[PDB]
Amino acid sequence: SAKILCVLYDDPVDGYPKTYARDDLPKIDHYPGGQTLPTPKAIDFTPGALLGSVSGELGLRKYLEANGHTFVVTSDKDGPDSVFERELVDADVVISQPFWPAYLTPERIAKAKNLKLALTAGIGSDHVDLQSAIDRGITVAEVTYCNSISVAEHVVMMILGLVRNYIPSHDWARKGGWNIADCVEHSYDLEGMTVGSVGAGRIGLAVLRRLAPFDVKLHYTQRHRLPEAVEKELGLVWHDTREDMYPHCDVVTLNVPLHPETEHMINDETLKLFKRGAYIVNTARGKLADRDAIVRAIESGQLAGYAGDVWFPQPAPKDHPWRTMKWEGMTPHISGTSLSAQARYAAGTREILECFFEGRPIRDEYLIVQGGALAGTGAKV
Amino acid sequence: SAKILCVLYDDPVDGYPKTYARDDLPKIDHYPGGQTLPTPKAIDFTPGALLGSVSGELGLRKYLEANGHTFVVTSDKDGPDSVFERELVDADVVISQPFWPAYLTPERIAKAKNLKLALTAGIGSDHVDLQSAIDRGITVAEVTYCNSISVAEHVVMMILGLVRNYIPSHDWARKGGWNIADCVEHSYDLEGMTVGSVGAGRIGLAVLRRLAPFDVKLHYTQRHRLPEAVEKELGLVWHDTREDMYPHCDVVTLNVPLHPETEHMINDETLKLFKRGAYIVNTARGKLADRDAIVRAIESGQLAGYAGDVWFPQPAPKDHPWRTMKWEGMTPHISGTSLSAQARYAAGTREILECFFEGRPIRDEYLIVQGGALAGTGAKV
Ligand SMILES: NC(=O)c1ccc[n+]([C@@H]2O[C@H](COP(=O)([O-])OP(=O)(O)OC[C@H]3O[C@@H](n4cnc5c(N)ncnc54)[C@H](OP(=O)(O)O)[C@@H]3O)[C@@H](O)[C@H]2O)c1
Ligand SMILES: NC(=O)c1ccc[n+]([C@@H]2O[C@H](COP(=O)([O-])OP(=O)(O)OC[C@H]3O[C@@H](n4cnc5c(N)ncnc54)[C@H](OP(=O)(O)O)[C@@H]3O)[C@@H](O)[C@H]2O)c1
Repeated sequence: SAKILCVLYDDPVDGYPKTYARDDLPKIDHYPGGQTLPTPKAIDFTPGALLGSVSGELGLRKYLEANGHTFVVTSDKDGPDSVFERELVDADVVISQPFWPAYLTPERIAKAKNLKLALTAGIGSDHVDLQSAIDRGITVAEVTYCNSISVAEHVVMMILGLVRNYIPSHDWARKGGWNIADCVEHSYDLEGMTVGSVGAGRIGLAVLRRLAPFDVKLHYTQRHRLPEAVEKELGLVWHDTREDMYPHCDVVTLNVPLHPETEHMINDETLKLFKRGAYIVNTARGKLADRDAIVRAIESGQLAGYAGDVWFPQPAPKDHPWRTMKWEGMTPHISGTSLSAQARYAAGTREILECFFEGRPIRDEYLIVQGGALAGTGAKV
Repeated sequence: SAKILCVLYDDPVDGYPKTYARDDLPKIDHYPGGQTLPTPKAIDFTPGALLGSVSGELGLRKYLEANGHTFVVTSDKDGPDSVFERELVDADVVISQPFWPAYLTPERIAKAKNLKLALTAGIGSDHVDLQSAIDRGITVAEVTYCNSISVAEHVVMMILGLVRNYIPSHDWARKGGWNIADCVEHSYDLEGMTVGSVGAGRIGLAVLRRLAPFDVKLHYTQRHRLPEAVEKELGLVWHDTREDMYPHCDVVTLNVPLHPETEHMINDETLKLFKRGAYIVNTARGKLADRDAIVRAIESGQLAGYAGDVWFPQPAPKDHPWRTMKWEGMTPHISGTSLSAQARYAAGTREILECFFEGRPIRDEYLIVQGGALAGTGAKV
């Protein structure tokens, strides 16, 4: 009946794990600010398992097949001949994660005659073309706050890694060297620097709370300013615009969604506004930053470092210039798919599927598109 | 007259820097808790310069030769035929940095007929044999607090780096891969975990303040408990002994000096007390952890990661097992010699020399051994 097409990334090359490094995941009561953790009616997995790969199946097979649904799992997602595009024509639901995203391009949504729900197992639905989903009445949902703390932790890690020159230094240790001067001729403390966040949402504000005790000057921007109390707790400095903020910052971190208003906000023009030796960490989306502008700004010294886990095209080509540029601290798109995060957004995925199929309302936090218009968290993009 | 022997690390392999990545270091007013930054009569360098390598000379040659002292700088420090051992015979002062340490072994202190001051440009004087210094009336001093905050940043960066599996993931990025499942089959959030510090000194407490907003549970141990007032601010949980603390901790960080009571405090015996999949970050000294005990603990799964910048011997042999073990996030000893940190301990170095040669007292907080007994900070070992 209702076909669920599920696009997950490949198992590890040495095989799906028969052992994890630890015996249980920490208990998270609620998210900061009070949003409750996902509330499926049950879960068919043990928290800490690898839920996000083809063998993990997000703990959904037994649930869906119990309610008579077809459940198709694949990692083959790129191309017109891919298993995704072939099973897409009559799928009722599509689930994919931003880390290995099933791109729902305009022509693919055109092919998906039966599609009623496009479900982002994670946060951020920029791989689903909103224009078509709004036009065609498809519902688009995501698991709000599932990995925001995971990404916030990754962000602070990469800031410190860039300022202190971690990645090149570790190369010297693994390669048999010592080379103190080679490591530290590009190594600074973060202490006292000015850090600016584009976006003080769930990730952005979590980053700012975590940076406060490093004795840094915290600046931020977005469309709607935060309440003074919050600004004063952390000592935040507000800016109407991004461009007003960049010249102040030793470090800039990006923490906004990807839609047209924010695409290529970091480019050859805006990059001129940064101090010399500025650092950028982008854990939001790759297309927020003009790819080759970052490279050129690295090669010229405008930037002393770039780091992130987000790229475009998500499965970044082996030749992607960010992989080999100087002063890079990049990782694949992994921040939001830590084993701790997977436990939450796999339950959230199930909560949404239960709500969708039982005729119960999908959390307003979760909603991006519903009933042919933006809805819930999507209306606030 | 009066010879000052100074051991510094080599210049970068591609040459001493002419163009630095940034234009200026942030201005730090005082250290946390109120200790004033170093107070020399002048500095003959620009903060942000590379003062710790042989060409930097810690900004000391012009000062020293102005007052008639001989000034000898070398990086050749290990071996009986080394320039350091052949110049130590009649040196009145010896300066070396922990990151490239001139080991003042008992046999070398015996040959040092004119030695009166052993100045640690940094923190931790374990490269100088304490017993011989006490027996011989030599003064031993270090620039307390000069890079305690720098190390606190390195620790939190390496905790996150280990828990989240940063280094192996970056290898997947630089090598042309994607391999999400390979990265995250060993990646967790830090949120909610329990972190324990051995030592809540200048580094330890700075680490604990920085970990608070990560929503981790914070434990600590040392010989003397901290004021509950402070304990209640960070929500610290106190433990009488280390062995009492280890079973609770998902992460343990070592932040104590190297003495007999702390040497090899992590060994095949105590490691049995750790949770499976525990993380250790050691930015204190290499000999706090039995080298092969760590390796064995990694291979068995007792530890899910080991990271630090401190090893033994330093310089670490190319075959050091910590450089190639699984789940390692090592860097050479660089935390305390970031360009920001060098500016401070090069000034402190000059302050102490001025105090020493002018007959003015060295600050109590700088003193380790003086006049045949432990002194100042060294009295608190
Ligand atoms: N694993 C990963 O790498 C990963 C994981 C999760 C999310 N992400 C990315 O991070 C983004 C943010 O996540 P989050 O949980 O922090 O989201 P959120 O709670 O929706 O916060 C988004 C923030 O963007 C700000 N913003 C500033 N300019 C904006 C603009 N022009 N359009 C829209 N928003 C703008 C918003 O403030 P105002 O709109 O009020 O100005 C808001 O503070 C996601 O949408 C996704 O793209 C990445
Ligand atoms: N990697 C680097 O670049 C770098 C840089 C600076 C320092 N370090 C290392 O880090 C060490 C600590 O630095 P710091 O600035 O935090 O020093 P500190 O201010 O002297 O603090 C040392 C701490 O160790 C605690 N401690 C616990 N057990 C101890 C024992 N058995 N004996 C002595 N002290 C004990 C002390 O508290 P109690 O007295 O109550 O026990 C104290 O809080 C240095 O000595 C050095 O070895 C490394």
